[PDB]
Amino acid sequence: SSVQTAATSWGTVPSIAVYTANNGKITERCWDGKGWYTGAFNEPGDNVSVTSWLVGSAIHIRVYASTGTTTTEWCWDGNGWTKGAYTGDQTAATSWGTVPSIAVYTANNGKITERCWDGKGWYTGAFNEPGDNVSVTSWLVGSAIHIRVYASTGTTTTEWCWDGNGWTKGAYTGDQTAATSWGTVPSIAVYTANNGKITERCWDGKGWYTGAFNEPGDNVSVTSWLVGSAIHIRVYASTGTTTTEWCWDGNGWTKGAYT
Ligand SMILES: CCN(CC)c1ccc2c(c1)Oc1cc(N(CC)CC)ccc1C2c1ccccc1C(=O)OCCOCCn1cc(CO[C@@H]2O[C@@H](C)[C@@H](O)[C@@H](O)[C@@H]2O)nn1
Ligand SMILES: CCN(CC)c1ccc2c(c1)Oc1cc(N(CC)CC)ccc1C2c1ccccc1C(=O)OCCOCCn1cc(CO[C@@H]2O[C@@H](C)[C@@H](O)[C@@H](O)[C@@H]2O)nn1
Ligand SMILES: CCN(CC)c1ccc2c(c1)Oc1cc(N(CC)CC)ccc1C2c1ccccc1C(=O)OCCOCCn1cc(CO[C@@H]2O[C@@H](C)[C@@H](O)[C@@H](O)[C@@H]2O)nn1
Repeated sequence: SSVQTAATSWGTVPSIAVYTANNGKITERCWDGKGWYTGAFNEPGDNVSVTSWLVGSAIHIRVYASTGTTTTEWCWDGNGWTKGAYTGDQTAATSWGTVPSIAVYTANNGKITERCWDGKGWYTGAFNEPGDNVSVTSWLVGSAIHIRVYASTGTTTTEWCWDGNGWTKGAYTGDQTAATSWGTVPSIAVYTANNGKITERCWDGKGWYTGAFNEPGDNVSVTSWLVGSAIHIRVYASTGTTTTEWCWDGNGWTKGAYT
């Protein structure tokens, strides 16, 4: 019943792009510092995930649009939207490096599996674990990636950790999740939409706890960015066809201009 969203951000402006799947069509809204507007992206799909990276100041966007079991990758490289080489379900994606490496996690029929890009083609990764819902975040430590995948069946969410030596279960404690991370520590915020309500758990480096965020919504996507050492987070909560943007900028959650 709800609409499904995915969101990505970049820069110290920042620019934001929000992709919304509604009745089988994905559309896009965009922020460049002074107001929202309708973006150029428009392609069919029932669920959506997104990641993006910068090479210098040039943004590259990848939108993963799922229908049935088929996911179609869409590519922004500064020159229109074009179909990617990637080959119902629900996806989560993350990327790192200037290469880039991509990893796309697909919840299909209760199992989550992984497809990876490393510059020379798509291949099936080692991640294979139960779940009805997936979200993902990652960070670099210099040049080594660390990945956390949040896998949900029922109301139970299991964190999976990749840290250079195989997957292991993390200590984090079908609902729908979204995740973001920042720093080298790192900090993590995970948001969960369950029975019409979105709540938040957070990692310091030292134990999980419940965050302050609590708003209605059957579907959540998030994005975040750093200005110096201050984190700025945007959470997009959807009920029916309405999406509200809540904003963390260091002092409580303010209502955003998103429409
Ligand atoms: C920093 C500047 N950038 C980055 C934007 C750049 C650099 C080099 C090229 C660039 C662009 O573009 C091309 C384009 C072509 N064409 C255009 C008609 C023919 C295909 C030819 C050479 C260059 C080349 C190129 C020139 C000389 C020698 C080699 C290449 C090359 O690697 O080649 C790059 C393309 O082919 C080989 C490597 N590659 C890159 C990709 C990108 O794939 C997409 O992006 C990935 C991240 C995934 O999402 C994937 O699923 C998706 O399809 N696929 N294959
Ligand atoms: C006091 C300031 N802090 C801040 C956390 C701190 C810093 C370093 C350590 C600290 C604590 O504790 C230990 C403890 C040990 N022991 C004795 C108790 C061995 C059993 C040994 C070395 C240090 C180390 C340590 C010492 C020297 C060199 C490295 C480390 C280290 O790797 O530190 C790594 C950071 O550990 C902090 C606590 N932590 C981190 C995690 C990682 O958790 C995973 O990853 C997270 C991102 C989440 O996804 C989480 O859900 C998931 O399970 N689990 N516990
Ligand atoms: C948080 C406290 N408030 C109340 C609105 C506030 C906020 C911003 C300013 C404020 C005061 O004062 C100034 C003053 C100056 N001057 C003149 C004296 C020079 C020193 C210059 C800038 C600011 C700005 C300013 C800073 C950054 C971006 C825009 C503005 C602005 O002028 O716009 C006012 C904010 O609302 C108008 C529209 N808007 C909103 C945003 C940020 O909003 C959020 O953040 C975005 C990233 C998106 O997520 C968006 O959907 C979400 O609503 N940026 N523009």
